[PDB]
Amino acid sequence: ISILRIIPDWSDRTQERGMRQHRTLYDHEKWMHHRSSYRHLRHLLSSLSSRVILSLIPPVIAFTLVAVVIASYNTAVALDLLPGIFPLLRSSSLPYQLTAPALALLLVFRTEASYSRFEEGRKSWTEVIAGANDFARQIISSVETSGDAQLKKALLQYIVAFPVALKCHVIYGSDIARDLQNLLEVDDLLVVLNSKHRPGCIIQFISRSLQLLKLEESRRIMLQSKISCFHEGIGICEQLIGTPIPLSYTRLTSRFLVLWHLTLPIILWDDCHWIVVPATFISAASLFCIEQVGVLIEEPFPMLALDDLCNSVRNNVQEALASEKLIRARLAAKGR
Amino acid sequence: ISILRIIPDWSDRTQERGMRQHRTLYDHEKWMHHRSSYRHLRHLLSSLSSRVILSLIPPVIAFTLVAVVIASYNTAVALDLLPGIFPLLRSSSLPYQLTAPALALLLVFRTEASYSRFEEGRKSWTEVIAGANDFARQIISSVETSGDAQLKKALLQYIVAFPVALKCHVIYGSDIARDLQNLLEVDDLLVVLNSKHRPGCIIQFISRSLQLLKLEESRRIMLQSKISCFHEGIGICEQLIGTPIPLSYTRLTSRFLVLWHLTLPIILWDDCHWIVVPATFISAASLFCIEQVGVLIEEPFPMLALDDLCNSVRNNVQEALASEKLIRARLAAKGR
Amino acid sequence: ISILRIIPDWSDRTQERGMRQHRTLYDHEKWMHHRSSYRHLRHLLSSLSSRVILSLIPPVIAFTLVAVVIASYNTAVALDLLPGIFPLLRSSSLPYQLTAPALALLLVFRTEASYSRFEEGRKSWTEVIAGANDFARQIISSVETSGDAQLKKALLQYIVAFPVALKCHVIYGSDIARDLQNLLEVDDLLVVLNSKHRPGCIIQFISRSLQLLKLEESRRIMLQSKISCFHEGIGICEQLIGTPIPLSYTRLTSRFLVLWHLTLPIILWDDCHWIVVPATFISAASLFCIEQVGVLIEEPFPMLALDDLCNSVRNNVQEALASEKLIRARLAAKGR
Amino acid sequence: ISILRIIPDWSDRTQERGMRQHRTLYDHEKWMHHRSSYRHLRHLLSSLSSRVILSLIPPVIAFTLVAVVIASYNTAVALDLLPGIFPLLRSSSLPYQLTAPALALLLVFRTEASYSRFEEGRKSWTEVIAGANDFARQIISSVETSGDAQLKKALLQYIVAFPVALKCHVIYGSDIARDLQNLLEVDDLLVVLNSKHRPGCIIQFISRSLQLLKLEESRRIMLQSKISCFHEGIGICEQLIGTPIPLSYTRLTSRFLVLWHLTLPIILWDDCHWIVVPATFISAASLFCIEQVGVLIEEPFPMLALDDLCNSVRNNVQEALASEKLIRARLAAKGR
Amino acid sequence: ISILRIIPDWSDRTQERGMRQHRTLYDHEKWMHHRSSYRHLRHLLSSLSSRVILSLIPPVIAFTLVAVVIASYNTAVALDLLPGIFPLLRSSSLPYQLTAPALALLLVFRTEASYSRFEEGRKSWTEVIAGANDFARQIISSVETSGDAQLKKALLQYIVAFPVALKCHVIYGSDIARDLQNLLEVDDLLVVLNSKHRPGCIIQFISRSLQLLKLEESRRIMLQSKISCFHEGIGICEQLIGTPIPLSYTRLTSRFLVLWHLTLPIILWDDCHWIVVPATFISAASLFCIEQVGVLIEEPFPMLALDDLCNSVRNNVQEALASEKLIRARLAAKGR
Repeated sequence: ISILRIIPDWSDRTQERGMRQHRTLYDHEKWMHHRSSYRHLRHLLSSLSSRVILSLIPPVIAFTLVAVVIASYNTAVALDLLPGIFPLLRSSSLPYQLTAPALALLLVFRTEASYSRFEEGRKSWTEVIAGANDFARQIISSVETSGDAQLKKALLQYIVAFPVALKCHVIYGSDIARDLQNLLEVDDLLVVLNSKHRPGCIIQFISRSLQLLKLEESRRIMLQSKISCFHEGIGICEQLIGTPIPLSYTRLTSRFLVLWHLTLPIILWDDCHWIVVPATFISAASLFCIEQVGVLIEEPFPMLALDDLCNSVRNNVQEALASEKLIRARLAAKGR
Repeated sequence: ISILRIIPDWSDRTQERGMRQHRTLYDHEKWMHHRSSYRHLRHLLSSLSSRVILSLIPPVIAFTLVAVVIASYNTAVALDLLPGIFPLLRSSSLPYQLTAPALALLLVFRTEASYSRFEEGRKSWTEVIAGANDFARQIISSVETSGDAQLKKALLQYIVAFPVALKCHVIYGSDIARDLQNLLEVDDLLVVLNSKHRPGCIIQFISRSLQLLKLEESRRIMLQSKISCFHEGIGICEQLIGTPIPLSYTRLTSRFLVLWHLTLPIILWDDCHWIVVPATFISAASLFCIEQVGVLIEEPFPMLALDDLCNSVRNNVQEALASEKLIRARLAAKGR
Repeated sequence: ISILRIIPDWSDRTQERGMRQHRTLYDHEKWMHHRSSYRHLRHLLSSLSSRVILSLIPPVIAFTLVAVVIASYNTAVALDLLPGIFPLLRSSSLPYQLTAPALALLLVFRTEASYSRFEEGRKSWTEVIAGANDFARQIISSVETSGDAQLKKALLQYIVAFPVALKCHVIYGSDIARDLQNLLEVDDLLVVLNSKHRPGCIIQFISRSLQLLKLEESRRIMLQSKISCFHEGIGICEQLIGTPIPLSYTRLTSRFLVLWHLTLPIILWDDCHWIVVPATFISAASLFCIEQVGVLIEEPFPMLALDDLCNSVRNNVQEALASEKLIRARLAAKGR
Repeated sequence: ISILRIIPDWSDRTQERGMRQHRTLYDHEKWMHHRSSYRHLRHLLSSLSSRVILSLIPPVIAFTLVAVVIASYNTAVALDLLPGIFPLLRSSSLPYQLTAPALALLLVFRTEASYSRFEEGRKSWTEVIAGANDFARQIISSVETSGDAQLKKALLQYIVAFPVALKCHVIYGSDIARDLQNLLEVDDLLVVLNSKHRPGCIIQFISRSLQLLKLEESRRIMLQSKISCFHEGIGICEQLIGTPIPLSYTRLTSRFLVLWHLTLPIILWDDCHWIVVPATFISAASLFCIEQVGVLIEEPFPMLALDDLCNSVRNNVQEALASEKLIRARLAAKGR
Repeated sequence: ISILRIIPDWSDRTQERGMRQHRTLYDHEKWMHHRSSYRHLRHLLSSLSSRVILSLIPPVIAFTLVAVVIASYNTAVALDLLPGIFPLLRSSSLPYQLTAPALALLLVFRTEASYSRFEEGRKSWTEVIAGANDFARQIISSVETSGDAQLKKALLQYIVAFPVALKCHVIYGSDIARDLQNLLEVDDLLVVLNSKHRPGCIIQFISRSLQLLKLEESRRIMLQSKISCFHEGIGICEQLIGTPIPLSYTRLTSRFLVLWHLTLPIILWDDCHWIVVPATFISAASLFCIEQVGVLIEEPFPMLALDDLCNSVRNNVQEALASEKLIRARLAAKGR
């Protein structure tokens, strides 16, 4: 049997297969294609290849089968085939015209709640990447002692490694031992691997490196006040992945949807007979789609493009280390 | 009599029994189950085991009984059994089709107001746990004097004890003497027990420990500027548990709901006769459910999973104290 | 005449009498009663004792009298009593079915605007009370010189007096000379009384006390950076009480309501005859109630429970001063 | 001709005449009058004296004339006066019953967008006035040297002058040479007058005054960190007056309104004949009014009462300078 | 063929041609014209010259052609021209009257999501320009050594160059080598040109200039704490241009729109015959317009007027450098 727990398992397999897809940062050409006139034709032709439509098949099939049974029973009562003790399963649409606004508002507000979490995650990552950039810039400008060349090089290696370590902590199946192969030294990477909380371990490396630096006390206090950003980022990411939206607030939306779609063929039979099947199909493909988008967007980190966000910090620190000698030579030639 | 103050007392007993339920942080597998295709069937089969549906029985029963009396009186006036001086209790639906949007918007906005408080509580806890982590990291990195080993150990014990003490202050029936058994020393725990404001007492311990530390004045000022986070967290939690949403804003929603559900059988009699009973049942189970979710989510701390949030800080400080010697040995071998 | 400026004056007298009502912080038992099943019956039986319903009588009576005149004129044109030159005052409901959403959205958005101001006031007070707590804690921990015992005692007296002084500034009829009797000394209270801006005067006392303290310059700069919170709190409270929501944004809502309720009997006459009186009554009691809640919640400080918020700071500083000797004795016994 | 560019010019003249109206801060009595029962009668009787209703005449007259032409043509086709080749200009209301929600939501959301800008401006001013108060308080408490009496007096004169200078920069026709007559000295005011950016010039005065003050370096750094508030305030005000809401987002609302009101008589003719004129009148007076309120509130500074906000800072600094000797004498008598 | 990929390519060419349009800051006269009575006539006459209407032709033409085919087939089935096996393609409007609210809310919420990004971009730029102003003011006031005249002049040149460099990074086709011709020296501009991340390079110049300045350590730490604003601004701009709104959240809106507009002639045929063509035209020109505005506003930087925002900082630093001697001479004459 196709409906006997086969469609829902295939839907889940495909949905989890689509979660681990490579994302890239938008540049200007992608934005041109996004704003283009062909966008509507594109989105149409891209369905049956998207997570949201492929994960929507079970509900829509279930609610179309119910409408076919309602229709085939009301059609059996008329032009009667069965004993006259069975009534027509029909009703008035007036009760559901006074409640449609409530269901519409509840679905749209739940989707907005989910988008809020998406935005929170994006901002948290924005502040982490900005802070890693600013800390690395300050370390390059501040650390000047010839005797602390070795520790500075290590100190800039642990900053670039922090966004990667945090990205491996919030993404289900990633290998931190492969992403940090070329960043950390062989002996420092084993200390990170033995730790249960890898980003916490890299923070401890950075904090201990800043103590052994022969800086003035004022400058050391200034430098070590930038670590608080990494703590805040770790916190926000852990809470966004640990603490979902209220389950009451979500089961409400689910229960209301199922009840509305079960009795919708009964209120619509009186005016459109046998047209309730496509009406139920369209209602189930629209209202359930709105809920599904919100469910997918809610743990936000699988759809954020963190690899290019980490690569940006890596590239920026490499560029800043390469451009040091030219800038120092240009600023040395001021009045001489 | 089942309706004579029996259902509302059983509903309250069950509702308060469900408030004190153990919550856990979501990991990745829980998120897989949450996003799955079987979610709708699950939420259906989980009803009659949830707070929101079990606390919804009194209103829905009350408003279905009213509809049965309206119906059984209108049915008595037709095919008359009674003197002809009694009129039919019927009306037009047109007045309620111009006001449905207002009730829908008012209910959904009240629920969003409640979710705002839920989010405020979650963020407050996020900042408290992040700050406890950051303070503990800085104390481990900064305190280096051999003569202050004893006070440092105590200083890290009062940081881990702060989130627990704050969690026992915002949760109705918890024993702080059992949660802090293995964290604080026997003599320091009695000073916390005799205090009316336990988190305030632990803050006073931390502040006094930071004065007796033989630190430089700049470093002491840097360290003691991290205590402000704990004050802010205490404040926000106390205000969220002390100051609810305006009672005007809540009694409005309640009064409007009761009035709409009392007269709903009268406006719906003219088109659906005797179908007003199930219509009233569905309207009362949907509109009252939306309000109930909002009432439950509004004091937010019973549904936040604070035990795993405190355990995280405990584990992190233990891991950081265990990994100190390896990190110091690795950073010592830079140029030697 | 009852309607000749008698009902509106009694309504105003009662409304202003209900503004000055004692509020208490919610504890856990109050929250139990709030979430209970009996809440709906309670809110019903509590009407005719609430500000919002007693201040709603004039509009609802005015709009019910209009409907009675419309009805008694349409009933006079039919079964004619009058010359045939007078037409029936009836219309179509179709124009008002395309505009109902706009009025619903405008009323609900105005109420949300008002709740935003309520939340702003609550947060402002949260930050003021948290800052007073944190400043007092730091003064207790930092000030250690035996020669500055007298000034420290005064310095902690002006912190506790600040929330009270600010509460008397934002509450219409309060006596600051009675609330500060037991807090300030007899000579310092006369300097506060002669000032036009009392919270500003207490801030000047705190700032001058921090200069005469024989502290190190770093520690004095740290201590006097906490006064900025009190300035910010004063600012926000003054702006919330001085600058209301745009009068355009409010007169719009009022004008739209009055116009909709004047012509509502004319559009509803064609389907429900003489049932327009109760329909007008219900519409005026619902739509006007939504607006009234928003008007009451808008200057937010009369409904915030500031006395218990100030008493909290008083109690906390007393408890911290009493627990000093035990904490110092416990921390002295670390390695000796 | 009254309609030939006469009504729109008179409307603009009156609208710009009403922009430059004196505003005062609300005290408690004004709040009593605002919350009163007579408010609805007041707002009614105040129309034909308000900006929003007087600037609404052109659109409402234009759309009522269109409805009169539609009606007088449909009435000419019936009881025919003209050749039978002209059809009746009638339609079905069903298309506009599925789109009314969209127009309602778009208008209300645009008005909320405008109120957001109003709130941004109010908060920006709140932070500027609070910061000017806090800077002035700190300068009074900190500057103690007898040799810097002359510069301190000037330093407090430039703080009070800053809110006035910023208010003259964001208000169209104000004279800064008259508002600063009694605040600045005759020679310092000419340097401000010759500058293109007056608030920027006063900031440069304050910054240069803080360098010539014989303060300790820590205290000078603390004092000059308060200037950043004035920069932030200048920025926010300039951006709010320079960068309006997207013109796409505004022309959409305008175009949709004009199209809906042009064809509204055609869809409403089929049920109400000749009643489309008042229906069009009411729709144009309600929907256009909602848009107009939003247009007026959008550059927010003409309706904020900045003169009383500046006068507050002036009064507070005068009061603090007058109360210095009493506070110093009271604090001197602590143990002596 | 006009419809064979000709209209969509011309629409895209025109749309991208309109993206690169010069924007200016609003002054007071522009605000007068914006609030004027003639605004509605203006917006009407300005269509067929706007991006949003010219990019709306393909969808509206496509959905009007569908309605013409539906109409010309239903008209062929009636007054039959074809074999009687073909049914009438008609339906009931009742299913779409219960779903209209959902589509309205989804479109308006997506447009609000886009406006949120517009506001984020505006605020980010506000903070960058304010910070550049404040840093430049502090450098002018602080740097006093005669031997560091040459480096100060350069230091003020790199601050003014930062907003320009950031503007060339977020705007598709701009020449940074032409915008910085008169700002930077010939040798310093080549170091900026060779860099992949130009704003990052200018930040490295500023940081290295602040190290070679013979300042006190406290003052150097104060000055170099202002660079963090430029990092935060770079971050926010890069994330706003790299990370768009969820594609699920956007393809949902597109798919729902296309499905609603394809079947709209079928539900509207039963009451308005052949009037479905203009109804489809109006629905497609309104609902698609709302979506298009949101798509255009979403990457926010092409419609922000950044050239006048950079020119403001340039002018302000020139004015502050010119007014230094007058202010110093005025403040020198205090007691002498």
